[PDB]
Amino acid sequence: MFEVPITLTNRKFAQRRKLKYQYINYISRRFDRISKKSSDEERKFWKKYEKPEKSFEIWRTVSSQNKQPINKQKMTYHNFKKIEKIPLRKMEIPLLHCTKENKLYFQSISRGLEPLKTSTSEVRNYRTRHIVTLTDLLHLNVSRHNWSLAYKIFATLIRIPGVQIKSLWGIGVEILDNLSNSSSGLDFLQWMCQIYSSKSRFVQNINYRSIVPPFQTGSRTHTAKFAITYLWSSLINCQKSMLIDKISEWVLTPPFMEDAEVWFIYASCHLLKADTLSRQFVNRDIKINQVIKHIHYVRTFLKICLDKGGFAVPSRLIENQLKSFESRLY
Amino acid sequence: LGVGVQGASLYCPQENYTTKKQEKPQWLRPVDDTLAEDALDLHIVVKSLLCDTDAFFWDPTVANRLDSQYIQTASDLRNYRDGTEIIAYASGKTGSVLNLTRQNTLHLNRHNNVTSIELHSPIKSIKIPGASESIGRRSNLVGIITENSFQIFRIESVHSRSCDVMVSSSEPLYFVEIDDLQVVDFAAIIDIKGNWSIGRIPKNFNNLIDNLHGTIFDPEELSSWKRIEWFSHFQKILVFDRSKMIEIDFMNNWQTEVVQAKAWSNIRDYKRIDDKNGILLTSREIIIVGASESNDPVRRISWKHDLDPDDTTLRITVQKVKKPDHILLVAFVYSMRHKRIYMHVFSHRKANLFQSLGCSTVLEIPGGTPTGIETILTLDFELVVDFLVKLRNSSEVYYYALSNTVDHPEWASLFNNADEREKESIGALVSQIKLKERERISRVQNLIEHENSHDEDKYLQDLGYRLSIATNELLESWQKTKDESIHSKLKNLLENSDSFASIPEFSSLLDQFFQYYQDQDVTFIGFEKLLHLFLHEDVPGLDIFYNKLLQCWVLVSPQAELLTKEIVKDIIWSLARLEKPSLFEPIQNEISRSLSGPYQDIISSWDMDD
Amino acid sequence: TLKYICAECSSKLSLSRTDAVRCKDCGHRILLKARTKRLVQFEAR
Amino acid sequence: VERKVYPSESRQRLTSYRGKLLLKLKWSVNNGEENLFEVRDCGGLPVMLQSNRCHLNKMSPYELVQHKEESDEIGGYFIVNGIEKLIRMLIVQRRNHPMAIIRPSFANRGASYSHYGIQIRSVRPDQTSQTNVLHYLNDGQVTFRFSWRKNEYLVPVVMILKALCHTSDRE
Amino acid sequence: FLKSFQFILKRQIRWLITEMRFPKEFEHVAKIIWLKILKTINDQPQEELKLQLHMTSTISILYLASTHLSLPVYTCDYIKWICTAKMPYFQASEILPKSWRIQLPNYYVSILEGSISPFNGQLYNKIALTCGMIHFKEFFNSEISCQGLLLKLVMQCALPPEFYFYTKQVIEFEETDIRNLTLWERTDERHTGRVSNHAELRVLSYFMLTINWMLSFDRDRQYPLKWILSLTESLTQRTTTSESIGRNIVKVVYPDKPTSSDYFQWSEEETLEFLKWMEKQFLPTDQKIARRKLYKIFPLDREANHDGEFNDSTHQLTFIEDLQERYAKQTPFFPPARKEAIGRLLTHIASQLLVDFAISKEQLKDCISRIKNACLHRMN
DNA sequence: TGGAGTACAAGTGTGAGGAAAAGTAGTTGGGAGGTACTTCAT
DNA sequence: ATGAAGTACCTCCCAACTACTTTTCCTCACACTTGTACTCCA
Repeated sequence: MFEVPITLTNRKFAQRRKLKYQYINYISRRFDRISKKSSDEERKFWKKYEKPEKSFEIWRTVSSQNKQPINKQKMTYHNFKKIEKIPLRKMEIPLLHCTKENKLYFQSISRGLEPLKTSTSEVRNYRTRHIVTLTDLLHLNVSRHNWSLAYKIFATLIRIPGVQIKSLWGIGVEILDNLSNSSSGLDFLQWMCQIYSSKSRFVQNINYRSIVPPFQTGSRTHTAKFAITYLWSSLINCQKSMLIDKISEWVLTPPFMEDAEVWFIYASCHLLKADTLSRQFVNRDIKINQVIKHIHYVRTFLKICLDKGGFAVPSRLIENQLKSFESRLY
Repeated sequence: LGVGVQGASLYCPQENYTTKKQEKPQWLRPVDDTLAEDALDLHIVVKSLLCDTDAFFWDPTVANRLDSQYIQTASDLRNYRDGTEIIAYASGKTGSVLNLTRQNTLHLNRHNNVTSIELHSPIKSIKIPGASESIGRRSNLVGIITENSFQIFRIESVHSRSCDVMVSSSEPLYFVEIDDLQVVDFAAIIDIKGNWSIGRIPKNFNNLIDNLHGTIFDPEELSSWKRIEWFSHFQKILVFDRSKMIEIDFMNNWQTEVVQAKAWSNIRDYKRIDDKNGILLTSREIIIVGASESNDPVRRISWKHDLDPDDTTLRITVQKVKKPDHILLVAFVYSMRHKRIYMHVFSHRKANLFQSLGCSTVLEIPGGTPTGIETILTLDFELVVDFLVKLRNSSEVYYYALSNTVDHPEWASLFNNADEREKESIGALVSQIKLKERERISRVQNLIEHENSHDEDKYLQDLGYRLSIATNELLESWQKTKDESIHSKLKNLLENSDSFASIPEFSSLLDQFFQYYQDQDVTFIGFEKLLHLFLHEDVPGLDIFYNKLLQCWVLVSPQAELLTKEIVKDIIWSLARLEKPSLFEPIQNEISRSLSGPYQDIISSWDMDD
Repeated sequence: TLKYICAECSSKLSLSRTDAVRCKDCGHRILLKARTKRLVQFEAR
Repeated sequence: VERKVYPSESRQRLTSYRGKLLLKLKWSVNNGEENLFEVRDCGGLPVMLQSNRCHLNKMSPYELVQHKEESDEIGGYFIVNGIEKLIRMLIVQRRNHPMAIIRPSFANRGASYSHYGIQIRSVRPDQTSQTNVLHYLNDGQVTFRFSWRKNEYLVPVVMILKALCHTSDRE
Repeated sequence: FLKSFQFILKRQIRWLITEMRFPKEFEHVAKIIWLKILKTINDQPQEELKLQLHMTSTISILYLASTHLSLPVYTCDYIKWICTAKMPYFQASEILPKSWRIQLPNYYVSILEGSISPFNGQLYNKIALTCGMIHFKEFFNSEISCQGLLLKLVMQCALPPEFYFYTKQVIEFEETDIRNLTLWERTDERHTGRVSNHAELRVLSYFMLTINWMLSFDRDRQYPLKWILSLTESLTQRTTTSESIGRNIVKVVYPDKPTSSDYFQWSEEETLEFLKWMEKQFLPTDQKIARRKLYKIFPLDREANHDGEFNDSTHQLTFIEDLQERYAKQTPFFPPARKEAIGRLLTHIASQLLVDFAISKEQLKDCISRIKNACLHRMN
């Protein structure tokens, strides 16, 4: 049922994906001239669209300048049988080079009729066949509130040659929820951000197989999902263990000039630091002008949080968090 | 209102963490973590039965062939009696027809009177949308889609004395445009393969499409999944495929691609929650609960959770559970390839502040996979939910209530022919072992009458002497046929070899006969180091081989004894391969085959290296 | 058995041909040569 | 794995103690209707020891011992290809104050130049200098000297003064 | 290729002599069978000879040595000792050669390691080829020890031992030259015979038709319908022996048939011993400091208070005693609804038998068609 | 009991379909300073 | 129609990542025809 961390590669899948986007290309250019009047064949295909690389889907805000009128020029049955016959007249001649089950596959998928067989379900590699066995028991026992057994599965899963970053960090909630012989859950996300710190530009031309951005890689203009999970973790872990200046230095050293969630967590570090020192044990020379810096960083990091892209802070309430904090100072 | 958004997207994935905090220093868990705390939540079924009646692919256009929702006809509007739940499913030879109250369990009405209206096309899509909660009423009309037409019915004036559901109809609008249409919604609004249209519904059933329309035709979308839903009753619709979501205001000229899902995911399912703001979307790889904007009701992209499975045939049902402080939403995704369900718990609160809890999964009955799962509204921390399933390639609809606290025809059709001539012919060979085992329950019982007899000790002495002369006849026939360079029976005797029932004393025949050959020309295999292949454990003795088998069939057989004697006897006279020749024979043969191969295969014929 | 020393983690470490000149526990490159048992002599002056 | 290089490592290697220089651009076309922002790797510039950008900054004499330094490591120098080098301080004219110099090599510059003159060294808030000499000719003419690229340009003073603000000739 | 393939064959035999205790004559029997197929490679035209070897064939000439010594091992106990990775079949190239690995071509070593399991009767067809390649007939004594196969299939499903003799009377009916269920030879074509010519396979449909006809035409009313439902659910029941948990491993490997994603219905303890089996999968199967550090944060052991020394006397019981639970479960011994319960057992006895012998549903369905329709053609 | 069409035992010619590991074709992240070129204005 | 001359923007650099064929394999189905196994019409 669950997703597998396998780079599984077979000619019969590489045929039916090569046969599909080739047919997609001809009907695309054939439609490029009909609306006007009124060398991989897939590396060419993805040069039209934008791979999101932050999200699984490139979402849009709508009540904006993304407006467009209704294209009331519809399609009907006469126009569609004539716009498909010239691809299929040129698509039938590579159909003598493929295997028969793909010529069985390509006809049915051309009229709707989605496939029912999962691509991992006929691999029979005997090593993937235990990876499918182990990940389906892993997500099951994570679901079944059974953490000592899901750890045994997960430790025996990462030791098989071939696994990937899918299972690696996401369901590393096991150490987080074991808490008896724990490796703290934060030694592992520090391990993830030490060896997967990537700064290479997202090239977007190569077909991606088995590695996918929006939850497991970390390129420029996209902080890794485990990186900002490491920062939200080691601030709550810092707070619950009352060390605040260590994370207040480790966030200081990267200037991620792109995303604002790394600036809000920076703004929240000094906010929690100014919260804690604002007790003062009166019932007084430096402890006055020490808090007044950490009020000031929160007001300069929340401002630069807002000049970046979309990260909607409740900036109104944060100013009231601090205006109460100087009253304890006064 | 928490903090960690993108604006255009808003996440809370599979148990890494939240992405937010406010740091509220108020001694009340100073955090607004999007993952609230409570204990576990298990679900146990309460099973029932409600009613009943190429293959490497599946069809996207056929969606639901049953429906069940609380309905409000025209008579219950005027009357103070209000609220009835019906069931409209498909049946027929090819599935071509269209046709109640809960006492303590949900069941079909006592009058068991289905209004089986019949059609001249297979039934594909059966649904009602229902109505809004600020209109004061519930709908009374169902729409269905078939391969010939598109029909709208209306439930009219349910009865209490007879449980009679008489209907009306709208006229079946056929294919004026020759392309198959997919999805109906009311809240005649239809979606054909590529293009959508708006219709005007009549109120007289005793004697059509409106003149405004549009399309979402992408040429490189080879699937046939189209889908339409109004968004918050404001004459704004949402039209779908497996690649993008489009928001269209047909009242203005306004159309916008909101979702675009070509690169790594695809849009699988979309169910409109009866909360007119919050609506749940099922992509692959993620579950999205995309709600509506506070200011202009267009589409807000709200708290979503990473769906761990990956498949092309996933659907979803969602049911609200209205609670005092908050609103819950469970989200059951089901698959046509297996039986496992997969859920989450969201908790909608006042200021569109809503959260996640976790996930859990439960099984089904092992014959078939869900082609339909449908919940029951129930007129409106002990998490309870009920629903009713319908499995693929079976037409029995069951009933389930989750609370907080097989002979296949393929094996049966191969047998049992209706030949009266060959009926007793099979029983005739049965009749052979009706007798012949009763022979051998007494032929061996005779040997049970002689325990350590001198007549059976004479017989082994007759046995081992009949094993002797045939042995020295057999070996000397191998001595003259030795130099061949080009076989072990111990069944040369033929009289009975089985008129001796004493298993340890048979080993005394067996052990002594092996000691008599100390020199060459014969080899013998073992029977203690080699008999462990049956009991799958260490078997040191053949008497305790028998003794753990004798203590294994104590209950099942009448007196159980002479069977256990002569199975073991039948094994040893089958494991009597004890006449392999000695060191002279294969070693002069292994050198003999080594010579016919050249120098090329000499070094390639070499053991004993590591 | 001739060995070396990693300058960082101080682990004693022999090194063969067709090896990356690195420590094998930390990944450190600067890798100083240890001294072995060998006779040198001095005037006590 | 990203590691944290210390200056004792950079002496053993006989390399520089370089820290990476980053620099984000603004490819603005048609006056800001369309912008492109690219943080570009501009090499590693060497870093002064025990400064902000050294790893020995906020660090104890106990930790300087453990990280292979002297316990009173002073810093203030760059490590460039193993050799420790430092930028020598200089003596330059005090900023923002018009000096009253006389100098014999002003009449060696042209005709009727006096030896008299006012010299100001103006610094910008990014510590970049700009020197403006104010000559006196024997005509009674007063000029204004500066150096822009490596050239040396002269202008009359009432061409500056009547370009700085709107001036009545009595003001 | 041959110097290493024989060495993988040598190491497979050297396991069975040590642990499964096949005697030191079994080593010699296989060498002639290896030398007669090594002489077969000689006789071909050596330029583009295109020799036929596969990893299915290292079981065959280990099974050809099994029936000549007339051993009670079967192909159920070859498909099990490879899928539990006991003898070097899967990844047979990963640990064995150590020098020949890199100087061998890529195509010859992917074949040489266990990339797939034999499926849909691929193992028998290689035996049927190899019995034709060398002349196993009339040089060896091809007599399959089918009597323990009936005995083991008694103990497989915990039936009364009358079934042992209800079967063997049927075998003595429908067989030309009553004895000698001979291993089939094929050297003539490339067409696998649609007869189910394999004598070890024909015992199954004999046993499938025996177990039906004694219960369907139950004239004596000896086997009651209370016992039938006390036999199906006694058999359709999950226990945690060493031998059934190894059969859980075999259900994992084969992906087409139903009851292949059966691991969802496992228990707690059936998963722990599977993970205790997993410490016999990893032993067959300069910036390595990342995995050195990740294995330090995920140690393979139980993190504290393990199950080695101070655990118990016995939790996990052997193959003899769960039978004594199944046999002591079926104590009641003293119609359109009867045959529906007959097909409960037939389905569960055959689907058990379908994974244990690596054949498709139609490979066994055809064997019913070539036995039952041959049993009445010979009767009438 | 003799005279012809279809149901199936019983033996046989064509390539096609499917794996994994070496080796390989594009976008990128990693660095050194003069040499070479073909014109054009007087 | 050249003798000189600054600029013709050439070059003069590798490696690493991640994908795509590429190398023969081995496995067989996939199915043909006349007799073998029964029932319609003289």
